[PDB]
Amino acid sequence: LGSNRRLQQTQAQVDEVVDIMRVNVDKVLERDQKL
Amino acid sequence: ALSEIETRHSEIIKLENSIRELHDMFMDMAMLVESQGEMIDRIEYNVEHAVDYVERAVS
Amino acid sequence: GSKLPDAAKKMEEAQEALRQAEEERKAKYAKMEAEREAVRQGIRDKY
Amino acid sequence: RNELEEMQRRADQLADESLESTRRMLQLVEESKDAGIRTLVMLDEQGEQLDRVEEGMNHINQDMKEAEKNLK
Amino acid sequence: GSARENEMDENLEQVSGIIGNLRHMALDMGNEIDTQNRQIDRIMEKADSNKTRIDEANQRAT
Repeated sequence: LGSNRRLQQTQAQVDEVVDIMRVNVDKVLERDQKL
Repeated sequence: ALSEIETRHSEIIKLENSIRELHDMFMDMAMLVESQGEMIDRIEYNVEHAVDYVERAVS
Repeated sequence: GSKLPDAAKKMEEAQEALRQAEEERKAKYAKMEAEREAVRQGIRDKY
Repeated sequence: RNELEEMQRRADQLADESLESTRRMLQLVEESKDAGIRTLVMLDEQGEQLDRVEEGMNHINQDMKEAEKNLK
Repeated sequence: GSARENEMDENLEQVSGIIGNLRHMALDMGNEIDTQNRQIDRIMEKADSNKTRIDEANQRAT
C-alpha cells in the first residue's frame, strides 16, 4: 500500500547510511593502525 | 488482506536487519574510537614531557 | 655504631622492583598490541 | 469455525509482531544516536588534544633553530 | 487493523526522521576523521624529522 512506498524509501535510506558508515569504519581502522 | 500484510511483514524484517547491523556498526565505532582516544592521551602526555625537557635544556 | 648493609639490601630490593616494573611495562604492552590487532582483525572479518 | 478463528488469529499475530518490531527499531535508532553523539564529543575533544600536540612539535622546532643559532 | 496502522506508521515516520540525523552525523564523522588522519601523518613526519635533528645535534654537541 501507500505504506509500502513509505517503507521502501526508508529501506533504501538506511542502506546508504550503512555504506557511509562502512567507509567510516575503514577510515577509523586506518586511524587505529597509525596510532 | 492477509497476502498484503504477509508481504509487508517481510519488508519490515528486512528493515530490522539493516537497522540492527547499522546500529552494531555505530556501537563498534564508538568503542573502537574511545579505545583509540586513550592511546592518543598517552602520546600527548609523552610529547609534552619531551617538549618541556627541550625547552629547559635551551634555558 | 654502624649497622648498614641493610641500606645495601633494601636498595638492591627496590631496584629489583624497578627492574620487574620494567618487565611489566614491556610484557603488558606487548600483549596490548596483541589484543588490539585481535580487535582490529576481528572487526574486519565481521564486516 | 476454528478455521476462521485461527487464520484471523494469525493476522493479528503477524500484525502484533510487526508492531513490536517497530518498537525495537525505535530503541535501536535512539541508542545509535547516543553512540553517535558520544563519538562526536570524543572526536572533538581529541581535536583539541591533537592540535596542542602539533603545537608541541612546532615549539620544539622553534627551540631547535633558537638553541643552535643562539648558543652555538 | 487501523489503530495498528496508526501506531505502526507513526513509528516508521519517527524512525525515518531520526535516520536523517544519523546520515548527518555519519558525514560529520567522515570529515572529522579525514582531517585527523592527515594531522597524524604530519605529526609522524614532524616527530621523525625532530628525532633525526635531535640525534645529530646531540651527537655532535655532546
